[PDB]
Amino acid sequence: IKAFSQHRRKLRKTITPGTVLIMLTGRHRGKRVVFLKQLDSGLLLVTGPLAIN
Amino acid sequence: GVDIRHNKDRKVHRKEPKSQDIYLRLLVKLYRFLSRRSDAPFNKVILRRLFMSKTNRPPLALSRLIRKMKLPGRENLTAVVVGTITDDVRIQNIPKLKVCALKVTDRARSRILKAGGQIMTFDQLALTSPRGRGTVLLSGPRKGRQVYRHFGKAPGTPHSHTKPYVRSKGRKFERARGRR
Amino acid sequence: APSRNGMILNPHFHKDWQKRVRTWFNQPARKIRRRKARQAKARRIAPRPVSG
Amino acid sequence: ACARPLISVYSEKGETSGKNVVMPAVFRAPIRPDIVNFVHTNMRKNKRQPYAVSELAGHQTSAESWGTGRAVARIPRVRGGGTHRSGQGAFGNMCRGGRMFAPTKTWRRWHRRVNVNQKRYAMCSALAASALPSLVMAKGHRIEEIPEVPLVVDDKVEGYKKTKEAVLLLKKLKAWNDIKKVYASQRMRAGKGKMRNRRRIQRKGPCIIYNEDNGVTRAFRNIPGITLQSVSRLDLLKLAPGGHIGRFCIWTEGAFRKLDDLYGTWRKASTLKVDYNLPMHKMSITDLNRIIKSEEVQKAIRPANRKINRRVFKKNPLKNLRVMMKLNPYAKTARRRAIMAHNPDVKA
Amino acid sequence: AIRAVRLKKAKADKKASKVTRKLIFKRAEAYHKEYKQLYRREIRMSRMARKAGNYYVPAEPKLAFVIRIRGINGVSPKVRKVLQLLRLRQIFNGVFVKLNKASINMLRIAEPYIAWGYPNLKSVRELIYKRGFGKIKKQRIALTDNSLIEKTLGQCGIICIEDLIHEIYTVGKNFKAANNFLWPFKLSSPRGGMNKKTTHFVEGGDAGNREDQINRLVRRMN
Amino acid sequence: SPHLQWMVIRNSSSFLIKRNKQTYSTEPNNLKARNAFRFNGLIHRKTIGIEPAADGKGVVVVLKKRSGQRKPASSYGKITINKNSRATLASVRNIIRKNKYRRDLRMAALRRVSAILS
Amino acid sequence: LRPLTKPKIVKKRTKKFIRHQSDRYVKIRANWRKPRGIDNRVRRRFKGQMLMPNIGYGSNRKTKHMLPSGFKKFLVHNVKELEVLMMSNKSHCAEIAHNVSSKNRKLIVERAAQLAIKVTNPNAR
Amino acid sequence: PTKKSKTRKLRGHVSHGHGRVGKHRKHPGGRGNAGGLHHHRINFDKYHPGYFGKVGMRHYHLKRNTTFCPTINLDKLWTLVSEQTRVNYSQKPDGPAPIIDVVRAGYFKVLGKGKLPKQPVIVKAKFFSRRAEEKIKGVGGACVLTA
RNA sequence: AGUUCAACAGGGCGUGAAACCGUUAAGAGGUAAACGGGUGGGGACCGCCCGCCCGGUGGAUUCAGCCCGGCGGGGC
RNA sequence: CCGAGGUCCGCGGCGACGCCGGCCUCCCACCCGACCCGUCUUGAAACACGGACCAAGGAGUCCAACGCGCGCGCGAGUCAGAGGGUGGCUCGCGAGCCCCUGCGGCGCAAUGAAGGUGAGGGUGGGAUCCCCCCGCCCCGGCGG
RNA sequence: GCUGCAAGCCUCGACGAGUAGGAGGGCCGCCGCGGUGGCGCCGAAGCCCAGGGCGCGGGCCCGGGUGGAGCCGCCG
Ligand SMILES: [Mg+2]
Ligand SMILES: [Mg+2]
Ligand SMILES: [Mg+2]
Ligand SMILES: [Mg+2]
Ligand SMILES: [Mg+2]
Ligand SMILES: [Mg+2]
Ligand SMILES: [Mg+2]
Ligand SMILES: [Mg+2]
Ligand SMILES: [Mg+2]
Ligand SMILES: [Mg+2]
Ligand SMILES: [Mg+2]
Ligand SMILES: [Mg+2]
Ligand SMILES: [Mg+2]
Ligand SMILES: [Mg+2]
Ligand SMILES: [Mg+2]
Ligand SMILES: [Mg+2]
Ligand SMILES: [Mg+2]
Ligand SMILES: [Mg+2]
Ligand SMILES: [Mg+2]
Ligand SMILES: [Mg+2]
Ligand SMILES: [Mg+2]
Ligand SMILES: [Mg+2]
Ligand SMILES: [Mg+2]
Ligand SMILES: [Mg+2]
Ligand SMILES: [Mg+2]
Ligand SMILES: [Mg+2]
Ligand SMILES: [Mg+2]
Ligand SMILES: [Mg+2]
Ligand SMILES: [Mg+2]
Ligand SMILES: [Mg+2]
Ligand SMILES: [Mg+2]
Repeated sequence: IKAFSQHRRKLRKTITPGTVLIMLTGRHRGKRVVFLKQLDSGLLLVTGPLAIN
Repeated sequence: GVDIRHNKDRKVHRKEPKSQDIYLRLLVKLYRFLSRRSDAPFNKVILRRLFMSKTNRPPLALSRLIRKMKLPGRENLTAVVVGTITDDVRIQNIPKLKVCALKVTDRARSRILKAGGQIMTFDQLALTSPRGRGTVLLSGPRKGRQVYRHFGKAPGTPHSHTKPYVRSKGRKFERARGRR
Repeated sequence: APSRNGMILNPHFHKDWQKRVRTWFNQPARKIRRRKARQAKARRIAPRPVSG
Repeated sequence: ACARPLISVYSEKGETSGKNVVMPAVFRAPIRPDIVNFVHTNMRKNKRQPYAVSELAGHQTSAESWGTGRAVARIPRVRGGGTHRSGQGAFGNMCRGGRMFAPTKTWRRWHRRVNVNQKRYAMCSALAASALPSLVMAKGHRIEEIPEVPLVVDDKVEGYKKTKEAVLLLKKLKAWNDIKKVYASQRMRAGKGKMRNRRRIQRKGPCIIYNEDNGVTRAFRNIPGITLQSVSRLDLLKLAPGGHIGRFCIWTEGAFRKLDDLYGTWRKASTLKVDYNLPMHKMSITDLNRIIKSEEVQKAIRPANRKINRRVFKKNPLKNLRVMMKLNPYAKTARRRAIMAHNPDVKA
Repeated sequence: AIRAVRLKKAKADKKASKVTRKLIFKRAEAYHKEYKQLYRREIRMSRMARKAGNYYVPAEPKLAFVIRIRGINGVSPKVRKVLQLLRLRQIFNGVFVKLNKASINMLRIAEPYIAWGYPNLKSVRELIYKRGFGKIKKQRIALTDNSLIEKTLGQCGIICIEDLIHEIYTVGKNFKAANNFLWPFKLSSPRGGMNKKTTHFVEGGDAGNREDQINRLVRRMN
Repeated sequence: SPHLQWMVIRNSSSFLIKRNKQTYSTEPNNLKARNAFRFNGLIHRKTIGIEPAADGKGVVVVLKKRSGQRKPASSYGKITINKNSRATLASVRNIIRKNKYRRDLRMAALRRVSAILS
Repeated sequence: LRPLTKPKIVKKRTKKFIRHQSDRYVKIRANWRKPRGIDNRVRRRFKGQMLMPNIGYGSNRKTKHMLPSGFKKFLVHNVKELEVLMMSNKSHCAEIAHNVSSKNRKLIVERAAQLAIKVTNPNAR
Repeated sequence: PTKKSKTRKLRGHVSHGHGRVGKHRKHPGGRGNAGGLHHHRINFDKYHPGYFGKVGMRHYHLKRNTTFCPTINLDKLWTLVSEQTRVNYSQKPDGPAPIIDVVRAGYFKVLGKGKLPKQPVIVKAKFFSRRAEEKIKGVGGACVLTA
């Protein structure tokens, strides 16, 4: 029953630094973004870049 | 579904005294504690008999109590009976008994005490002998009631010796056809 | 009528017994009545014993 | 039984009078609410009048059933005529204006006789309950300020002749709160009992047991809730109202003294009753805590087991590793040699 | 003092629990290699007979696993009494039966209602591990710890769950107490269905005796 | 004889309230107003009664005296504790714990003092 | 005024157990009556008929008689009956009876606010 | 009363505890002791053998005060006197013996069932059995007759 | 219009249920109507962070330990 | 931590009714299920009977005696039944209290048509209990 | 810490069809009585309700409307 900060973080093999992801939710739906890094909470650090999309 | 019969699931055993007697239910609360934690086989039999009805706790005559005391090895042991100790006018001597019963009749109380005896209640028995050590648990003649003379095969069967239900015992009362 | 072992009963209720049923509701009232009669008789025979 | 303290007598005020009375043994008789409720059920049944319907009710009709052949329902119908009554059901209990089912007859068993020894047994338990502060307060009587629960007053109370003398005594003994409780309860009865001379209902106040009537009954007569009783004739219906024990009883010194001879101690039988004595206790020590916590009983019982054994939820040993090595310690060694078997290590 | 004798005993029972922990370890380790020797021995006996041109008839199986396949309504009174003595009172429950002429003729007389066979070690092992429940005091208690087996079957030398597996797979002098200690295995419905329930296994159904094919039925019901 | 008296008023008493699948006892010396042998306030020789003062300030602690058993006018002693929360709880906790007076009602009395001070 | 604990009250059935054929007659009230007819569809529990209340529908003993607010209802008639809920006010809520007057209903709401006791019908007049 | 009555739990049940096939009707087998020889014969013969027929002589004007003979056994013989009386004469067995007049106590005949304590006693009764007398004679004492 | 606290007490008049009926409001209607289970829509009336301890902070403490004096109470 | 069954020491948009919530119940709609109850009957949805609708009424009672079970009192006794006594100018209270040299009933003796006569432990199983012996002890007990 | 209404509370395991019929429980319901605890012209009983709820259920509580003088809980 460890806290969320102590849970182990999963990450699919298809998500490596530099892959092009497709956001399915939010306001940037379908926008193809660039995956940079996975943060400590498992959430992915995603950039557009801004000057593209 | 499970191939079982639920006919004998309810074990018909009295688990509490049918009576609303305040003093009897305190003895039940006193001996339910001893039956749980004392781990003595005597306190378990007393707990059953504290539940039982009047017919299952028949009177114990003074003479019958004395005979079971005069048996070998019962010198200083106390006579325990969950019920009443009735006096027996047929017996003459009382050998200084030490009884413990729910009730003792006035003459059985006077004759036991006059002989130098000691009458105890089941709260004193639990106080002086919680394990039930040094006791002789006695019961009355349960089959001594009149209803058991009518219990049997049937009055109109061979080798019956069963008492029929007749209004009066006389000459013209069920003695003509089948009794000779 | 007979079900199992039991007495052969003989209730004598084959007449019109409901027409002749005496209830003892005045039993304590006749005790007060008979008591007043002894007291009333006692004053009438004041010196003499009341029992007769 | 042997717990017979020295009860003090109180004067016309709420203070002691210097006199002391030994507690009668009747107040140490076995308290049997089941016996009191049994005798009260049948004793209160003996003062009731018989009620019954008329034997002719519903049978004043010369009704004959029309039989079959008509759409009518084969019930005895009233003879013909030019009235509404003609052609109506007359006898059955389902018919309007007919005879009720099993009409209430006046010769039912209205009165129940109780064994004289059981009447006295219930009275011994009712008096013993009036000497306990718990049973009198739980009864409903406001005695939180009276000087003593068995309340014995001087014999001059029997000589009272005016109500103001009686009301002032009840104020000195602080028993007046039990009478203000009666005033606060005087209300109207719920139901059709008001149509039957039972309109106003109230509560029960302190009962006053006397010995010699020198005017005490007329002095306390006009006070609501007050019940006056001679010590020789104590009614259980008034000393155990509603079948409940714990009636607030204000005793007189003359009545408190004579109470010892009316029922007698266990040592000497009663002198005012032919061949009677108090019931015997089937339990001398009624304090279970004194028995259980005694030295001899504590030496006989095991230590109390206070380890609640929950249900051990079963996990699959074939899927879960730690519950398998808990059952089969060798499984870890067998698993290690089986995991190493999938490693291509070259032997000699 | 009392605290000293209780702490000394607490450390003594803690030390006696480790030697019993090692006892059931080497015992389960010796049981495992016995299963290997018994498996390799039947191969050696079969090989030496074929090399001489003869045949090696293995010992007839001494253990059986009986599964009640038919329901409870409409049972013949003779078959109904036999299923009660096999502790098979509902559908899809399993028991181990020590095979002898007294047992085989009971399995033949209740044949249309059961589907039994010869369980292997994996069947006996997985049934007592996944479906294993003990009868402690007429109660169905899950075999979650070896203390529950040692408390009841400790007199028979069965103190661990591998002792219960070894005493049943290789039936021993204490098979009756060990098998009766195990509550009837409440098996699930056969995943994948059955061929047909009202027919014998030889004629295309499932009832009767399937020699070693009962293991296929166990993997699908357990 | 409390165990004897409990069997008499466990189901029949003027202070007992039975409704809504619940039961409550309204005797003045009941801490939790609970119908139980442990909490009944007129049955034992040692009862702890805790009520608010005549004014809305303080807590009057009622203790059943040893000699006032059959004398209701001189059966209880009134102890008015009009202090802060910690001081009032400390006074009642020492009356129960350090006098060994009805120790089974220690926390039940502390929760009642803490209740009538709000 | 929150309760001590507010668990998830799971109810096995929220519909009433309406009496069989109570829709076809006004004389047949919706109050449940066990059908005892020899050919009754509901008694024989045929498929698609009215359900019969059995003990299987019993609610969890931890949440029985528990109001949606988590409290347990207790009827009161005066401020004396209100002070019995002083202790255990995190599990039982008071409910002023219907037959009380508006004058006495104001005193109970005032006293319950002091004792931190919840009233289900505070403003009822 | 009617609160604990069985009819209170039969409300709603049609046949009221008397069956649908065989209803509860008005005397389906006769009234009273009907058919005691024809269709209730098995019940009468099984539970009341001897119910039918005559046995013995008839006594027209039988007066129970003529055959009044209350009996008492020897085990309850000393109950007619006080316990102190039986003990006082036990220490004086050399001739002073108590007299137990059984007639004035309400009995006529003395039967010798129980054992008698080893004390001489003079028993006055209207009748004595053979064994009652010899037990009184054997224990010491006489059996005085009275009318 | 008027009397009455009230005509939701107007004369077979206290309360005024059900069946039945008029009207209004709302919706629906080719498988007689109703009914069980599941859900959907609509409608009518409703409904809706604190406690303990501790750390500092800045204002008030008929201010605390302890002592003294008086009183009360407690025990296998 | 693959260990005596769950926690987050993770979080988002809306929160004063406009755009939030109301299981069930009201209306409506759809899918699945679904023949009218009662009754007798082997078998009822029956082309078997009763029932147009609604309200109110409407059917296991009381008495006697018996049986068994249970509660209670006392106990080889038990019940006081008719009656009597009396808190005395009698409410509640036609209750309750009290004593009847306890009449009598039913028990304490049966058996015979009657005249009549009239009742002295053993073995086996057995709750419980008693004693002895050997270990252990937390001195109270536990084990054999 | 909580309970200990011991007729209470807690733990574990298995089980659950039913006419005729039997038994048990009922803080189901109705009328009156002895007790006890109340309620009411600031509005009881009864009646009505597309309001809020409780109980497996029998039924119950609350709110609103109407009504106008009595009524209810608990132990028997
Ligand atoms: Mg018959
Ligand atoms: Mg016609
Ligand atoms: Mg009429
Ligand atoms: Mg009414
Ligand atoms: Mg079949
Ligand atoms: Mg077939
Ligand atoms: Mg519901
Ligand atoms: Mg309807
Ligand atoms: Mg049928
Ligand atoms: Mg039925
Ligand atoms: Mg019929
Ligand atoms: Mg019947
Ligand atoms: Mg027939
Ligand atoms: Mg008949
Ligand atoms: Mg009006
Ligand atoms: Mg009007
Ligand atoms: Mg009108
Ligand atoms: Mg309309
Ligand atoms: Mg329209
Ligand atoms: Mg609703
Ligand atoms: Mg029919
Ligand atoms: Mg036919
Ligand atoms: Mg047809
Ligand atoms: Mg017709
Ligand atoms: Mg009706
Ligand atoms: Mg019979
Ligand atoms: Mg007699
Ligand atoms: Mg006679
Ligand atoms: Mg069933
Ligand atoms: Mg009536
Ligand atoms: Mg409606």
